[PDB]
Amino acid sequence: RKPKTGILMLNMGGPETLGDVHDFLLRLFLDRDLMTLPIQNKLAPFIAKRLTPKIQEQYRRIGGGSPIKIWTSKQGEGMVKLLDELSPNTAPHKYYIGFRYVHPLTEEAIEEMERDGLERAIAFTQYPQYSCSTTGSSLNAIYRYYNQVGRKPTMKWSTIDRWPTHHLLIQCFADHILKELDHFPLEKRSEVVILFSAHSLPMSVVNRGDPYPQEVSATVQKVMERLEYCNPYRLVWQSKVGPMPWLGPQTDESIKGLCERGRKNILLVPIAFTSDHIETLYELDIEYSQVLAKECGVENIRRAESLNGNPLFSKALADLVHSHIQSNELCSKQLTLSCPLCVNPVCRETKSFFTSQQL
Amino acid sequence: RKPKTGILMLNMGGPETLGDVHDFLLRLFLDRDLMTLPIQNKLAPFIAKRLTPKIQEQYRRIGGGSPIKIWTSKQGEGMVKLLDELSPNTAPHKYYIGFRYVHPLTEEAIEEMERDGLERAIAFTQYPQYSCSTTGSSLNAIYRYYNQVGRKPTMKWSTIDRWPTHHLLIQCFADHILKELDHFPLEKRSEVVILFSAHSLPMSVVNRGDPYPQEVSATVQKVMERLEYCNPYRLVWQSKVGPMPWLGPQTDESIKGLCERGRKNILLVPIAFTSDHIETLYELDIEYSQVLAKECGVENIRRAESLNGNPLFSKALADLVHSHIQSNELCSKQLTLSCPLCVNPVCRETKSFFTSQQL
Ligand SMILES: C[C@H](CCC(=O)O)[C@H]1CC[C@H]2[C@@H]3[C@H](O)C[C@@H]4C[C@H](O)CC[C@]4(C)[C@H]3C[C@H](O)[C@]12C
Ligand SMILES: C[C@H](CCC(=O)O)[C@H]1CC[C@H]2[C@@H]3[C@H](O)C[C@@H]4C[C@H](O)CC[C@]4(C)[C@H]3C[C@H](O)[C@]12C
Ligand SMILES: C[C@H](CCC(=O)O)[C@H]1CC[C@H]2[C@@H]3[C@H](O)C[C@@H]4C[C@H](O)CC[C@]4(C)[C@H]3C[C@H](O)[C@]12C
Ligand SMILES: C[C@H](CCC(=O)O)[C@H]1CC[C@H]2[C@@H]3[C@H](O)C[C@@H]4C[C@H](O)CC[C@]4(C)[C@H]3C[C@H](O)[C@]12C
Ligand SMILES: C[C@H](CCC(=O)O)[C@H]1CC[C@H]2[C@@H]3[C@H](O)C[C@@H]4C[C@H](O)CC[C@]4(C)[C@H]3C[C@H](O)[C@]12C
Ligand SMILES: C[C@H](CCC(=O)O)[C@H]1CC[C@H]2[C@@H]3[C@H](O)C[C@@H]4C[C@H](O)CC[C@]4(C)[C@H]3C[C@H](O)[C@]12C
Ligand code: FES
Ligand code: FES
Ligand SMILES: [Cl-]
Ligand SMILES: [Cl-]
Repeated sequence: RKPKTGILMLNMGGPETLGDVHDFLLRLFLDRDLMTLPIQNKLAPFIAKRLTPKIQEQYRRIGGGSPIKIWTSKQGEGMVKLLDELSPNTAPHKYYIGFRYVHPLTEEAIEEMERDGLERAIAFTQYPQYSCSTTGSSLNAIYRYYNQVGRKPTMKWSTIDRWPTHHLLIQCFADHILKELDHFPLEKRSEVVILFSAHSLPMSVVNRGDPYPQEVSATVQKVMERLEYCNPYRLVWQSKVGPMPWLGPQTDESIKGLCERGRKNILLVPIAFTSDHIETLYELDIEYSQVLAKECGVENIRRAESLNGNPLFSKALADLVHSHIQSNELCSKQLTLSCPLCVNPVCRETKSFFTSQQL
Repeated sequence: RKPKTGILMLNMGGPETLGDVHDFLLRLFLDRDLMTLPIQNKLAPFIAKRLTPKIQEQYRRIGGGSPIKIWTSKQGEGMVKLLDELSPNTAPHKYYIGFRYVHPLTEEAIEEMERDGLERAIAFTQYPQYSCSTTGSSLNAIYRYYNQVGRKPTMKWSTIDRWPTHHLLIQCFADHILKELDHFPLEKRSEVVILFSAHSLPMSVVNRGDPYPQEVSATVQKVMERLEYCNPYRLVWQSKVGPMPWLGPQTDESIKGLCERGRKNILLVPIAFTSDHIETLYELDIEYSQVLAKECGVENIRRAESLNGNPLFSKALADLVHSHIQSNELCSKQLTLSCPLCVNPVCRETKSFFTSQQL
């Protein structure tokens, strides 16, 4: 049975091995839609080379590479198995991985999808909360692919561009939080502070209208609602780099602040990504929770398990796709509104690519 | 019959008449918890007099004063009537207004509550979303009052310190949004962009861990969920003053950005306050209308009606108080966690004041 419906799982991706680091960075610094640099074609290769050593070291510290593809594949496999039973009218389903800066690239995935002669293609972002710098960037790649190939799609496209409050996603987070709370000494469980952590954004991006912060906040509220506000919490942000202003509080400074104020039992909850990656395995676990935590004299700091291979998460993915198919929606209503201060002409073209699709 | 349960409605307040402006500003600039100024006792009076003319002019433009007390009283009376019926066991109920910078001052209300010989006192903030600079400030006033007079409370205290997603509050916002959408030309309704607007915060405050942005974001999500995402939206922020960085996007810059990009049908929705005040009647209705207008001409820009005297809102207030009474809660779990980077000694003392109250 030839594939009928293709589910393109979009994510930035991460280098699988240390040798993949350089090209990962090179592709990223060459993404004119992601950032604008003077003589970019000359500086991109240079910046990539200068950052490679330190980044390779970070990946070495976590085993030698990113586990994103392994987790994405497991989730994709599980999603497809469920879909073939859930939606027989659109079966057989096939998942395709479309990483923005590593193989398989978004472009390579689309090429394969077209070759397979699919009837429908669904751009399914793996970021539950929409940022023009994450999901937007991947959707732009799809639009740009067809414009560069000078050909129109031979498949009918649509996108699941965000899903910050899907009930099963919320259930997965709540479940993982409860199981991690069970790992704290019973006597300290009620005193545990939950720090939801998500990749930060530069204020220049937040200030133009990026919908990310508000959606991440929505995910946090739903999770706490399901947990019946059992513990106190704060939503903080990690991964800031450079001297420019970014959205705070910073996760590292918040952990230190809490410890210095007597709150030494902390549960970190990555709330904007669904698998382990450099942000959790290195930044939170090693950079912070090993150098900071100790130096601050904390009692117990743990991190909720990433969704990774949780079967319930695969069900969440399948239900999202199933509902999307049955609704006949081309994209979210939110995608039809670009940032009030957007200055990137590709955003409007990408939005139109999806809203104009033949049904 | 003598009152048994007192509900202290907390809000910053606004000057009732132009003559009240000076002292309004004076009390605000003297509040060392809200801000630290060099030789504050000398500069506070000066800055107050310096800004009085400009602020008086703003109020003159909206009729001569703030309507906050009138709306609060109307809401309070409606709330009490419902409470006497909902909770006979805690009746009679009596509402008291406790404004932070204008009469009746928080301190004056507490004095009256104690004179009335109440058995129970509930600090009910009128800000659905918690900010250490709004609700926190009001709660500090209560703690400091008893620290000032030098004597323990003669009433049993508790607080409803936040309620960002109360189901009836959400219904009120949704109802008001739908009623305003019905005022747009039918052919442009679907084109209408919803801009939720809330008072901004300096980034220095956001970065220390203020819970406000995340809670406002939660309110927005719940409202859009009830509206079934009928229109696209963005949460933006207003009222920034000074040269320092504040949380954006700014509401005015967003309206201008939208208009310049073709979205000339906008619905403004004040989402962090429940009555009309300077922010809606002057800033949104007048200032923005005059600042824009030219060149980039808007087609239709309307503002959803503030909750004000909506009887459903009164029901929301009573439901909140009733549920609070039934649960025996002293405060939200969130209040038990101060900002990770809080540097104000009073915050912890205020928290303890409420968590330690005798039942
Ligand atoms: C000017 C540009 C900022 C783009 C903008 O937001 O306006 C910044 C971003 C990346 C910067 C470069 C990177 O930080 C890499 C180099 C760092 C060296 O210390 C200076 C040259 C160096 C080659 C930088 C030149 C310049 O400051 C760049 C190119
Ligand atoms: C800040 C930006 C998202 C918002 C924006 O579009 O500006 C994000 C998207 C991808 C991120 C980059 C990638 O994660 C690759 C690098 C990871 C390193 O740990 C920091 C630098 C690094 C080069 C990151 C800088 C910055 O955090 C990026 C560029
Ligand atoms: C840290 C890295 C330079 C590597 C190094 O020289 O050590 C620089 C190079 C390109 C920079 C990015 C680009 O200038 C694009 C963005 C510019 C914004 O003002 C800040 C975030 C922003 C996303 C920058 C983050 C960071 O300063 C980067 C990623
Ligand atoms: C130094 C202090 C900032 C303290 C803080 O971070 O809150 C700032 C806040 C308000 C400022 C004052 C107000 O802007 C009023 C005056 C404005 C004049 O241009 C200078 C003196 C003037 C009297 C200012 C002195 C100084 O810049 C102040 C006092
Ligand atoms: C920024 C601050 C809230 C966060 C904080 O604590 O810094 C808020 C609380 C009360 C606000 C002030 C009050 O609304 C009174 C004044 C209103 C005027 O329109 C602007 C200046 C004005 C003097 C405001 C400045 C600023 O927006 C304040 C001081
Ligand atoms: C606008 C007003 C008066 C300026 C002047 O008339 O010269 C000034 C005086 C006190 C200032 C505030 C105080 O300095 C306290 C805060 C300091 C933060 O860095 C910005 C917001 C902040 C809340 C300030 C907002 C604004 O600059 C204020 C409210
Ligand atoms: S930057 Fe957000 S739509 Fe373009
Ligand atoms: S400033 Fe937020 S608790 Fe003190
Ligand atoms: Cl990674
Ligand atoms: Cl007012």
